[PDB]
Amino acid sequence: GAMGSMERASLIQKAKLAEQAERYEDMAAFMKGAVEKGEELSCEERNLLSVAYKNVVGGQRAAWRVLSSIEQKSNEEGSEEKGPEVREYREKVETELQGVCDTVLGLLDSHLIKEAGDAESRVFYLKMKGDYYRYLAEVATGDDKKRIIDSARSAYQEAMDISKKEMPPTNPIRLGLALNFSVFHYEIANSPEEAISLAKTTFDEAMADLHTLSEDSYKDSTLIMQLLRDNLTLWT
Amino acid sequence: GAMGSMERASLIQKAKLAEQAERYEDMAAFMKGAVEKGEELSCEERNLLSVAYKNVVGGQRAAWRVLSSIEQKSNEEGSEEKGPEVREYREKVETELQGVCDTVLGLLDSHLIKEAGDAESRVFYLKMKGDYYRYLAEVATGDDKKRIIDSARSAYQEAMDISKKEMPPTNPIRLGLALNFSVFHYEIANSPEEAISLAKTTFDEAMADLHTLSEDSYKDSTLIMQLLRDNLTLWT
Amino acid sequence: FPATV
Amino acid sequence: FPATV
Ligand SMILES: *CC(=O)NCC1CCN(C(=O)C2(Nc3ccc(Cl)cc3)CC2)CC1
Ligand SMILES: *CC(=O)NCC1CCN(C(=O)C2(Nc3ccc(Cl)cc3)CC2)CC1
Ligand SMILES: [Mg+2]
Ligand SMILES: [Mg+2]
Ligand SMILES: [Mg+2]
Ligand SMILES: [Mg+2]
Ligand SMILES: [Mg+2]
Ligand SMILES: [Mg+2]
Repeated sequence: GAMGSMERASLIQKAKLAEQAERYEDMAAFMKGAVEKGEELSCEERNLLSVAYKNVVGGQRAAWRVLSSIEQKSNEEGSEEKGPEVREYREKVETELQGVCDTVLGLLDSHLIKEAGDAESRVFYLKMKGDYYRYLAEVATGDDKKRIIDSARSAYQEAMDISKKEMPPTNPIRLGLALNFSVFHYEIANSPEEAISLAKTTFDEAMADLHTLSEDSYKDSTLIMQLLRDNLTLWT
Repeated sequence: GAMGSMERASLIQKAKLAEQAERYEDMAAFMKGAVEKGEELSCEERNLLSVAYKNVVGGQRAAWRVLSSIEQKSNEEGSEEKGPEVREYREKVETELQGVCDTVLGLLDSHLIKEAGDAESRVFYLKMKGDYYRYLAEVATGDDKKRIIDSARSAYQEAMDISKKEMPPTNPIRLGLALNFSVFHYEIANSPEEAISLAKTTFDEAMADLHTLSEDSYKDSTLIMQLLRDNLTLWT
Repeated sequence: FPATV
Repeated sequence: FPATV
């Protein structure tokens, strides 16, 4: 709680400045402080939280993939032994990544999810929970890999169940959840057919509801629908 | 000395991995550890050190400029008072930047410069000293601004004097020093004529010596000559 | 790598 | 902003 002495509003203000400066580690720390004030987050604030950590972990995942590739190549036949350094440094990055994931999951568990009653907030947080378990699953190789995968699945499934009951098929949160759960199926759960079915059905049901929307809502929904299409194109 | 327990060679290996992963903070920490082993650095190692810190401080400078611009706008007539947060966050970034500069200057002073006897090493380190005082000067607004500027000038001037005596006019280190000292003149010392003269003379003397070079040396030298031309174009 | 948001 | 190396 290094941010314990800073006003909630000041933390939010600084998170926005940090975003403008592309200082995503700072942005995440500010938003962690804001969450730890204990008040619920507004929509704008939830998006600041998600953007900050997505950017931090996104960078860690990209670095982890570079290092894992180098490590895999070192373990091929005819590769000269270079010692423990590649594994050590991949492990260092991995540990830092896991730490960030644990931090986010911690904020969600203490106490964002339990206080979130509106569908838009609850689905958003449960999607985040699925996402950060998914990132843990990407690097998991041990006894708990199955349980980590199941934790992601469970969180996404709860979010899906609420979204289908409470939100229109074009709702950007419902769409983004479906996009990410579809990727979970393809990349984590070894279920490409489920991934493809989910993406297709989500796209088609959104298409059918676009007629209800304003120009601005149409823009928001079609943006994510295009991501669904992009993934379908990659996979088929 | 968190890196005190790691082998020099392992730190160098990891700095290279960190570069590949675009983990420049890690790269800099590894290289700091390597310097602190107390042995002189090879050419390749000097370049790893410089690349790491250039990238770290480069990011801090870009963030500082974003925040300083927002702060300047807040102090214009008709700007609504938003409280101390912009200044505080600019100050935070500034302090971190100054810390990095102080770290680099510290490595140079203890004891890279004093052990560097060959022109290529000595000029390279003195150029770095000029560069990190220049970064300090960019953010300086107080009693010591003049002395900081003079520290940059002195370091660059020593490097220039050695480079002119000991290196051919096409030597990439001599060229890069001249490029950066020219920018110092333009941006820090309020001496655009000196900046332009230096860039022009450096370019023209390099042009006249290209005939002596191999294809690969020609590529290296012409790359930096083009940067001199680019700056001349910006300034004229 | 596939798109996520 | 001008070029430096
Ligand atoms: C509070 C709230 O409504 N947040 C969701 C908005 C919806 C629009 N939007 C986007 O399209 C992008 N980001 C996300 C993030 C999460 C989810 Cl579940 C969907 C979309 C920018 C793509 C911003 C956030
Ligand atoms: C040990 C050594 O010779 N280092 C210098 C090399 C020269 C070629 N080079 C470049 O052109 C770039 N970087 C720099 C860095 C510092 C200076 Cl003074 C000049 C050029 C990549 C542009 C790599 C370093
Ligand atoms: Mg308060
Ligand atoms: Mg591990
Ligand atoms: Mg289903
Ligand atoms: Mg040793
Ligand atoms: Mg200050
Ligand atoms: Mg002169």
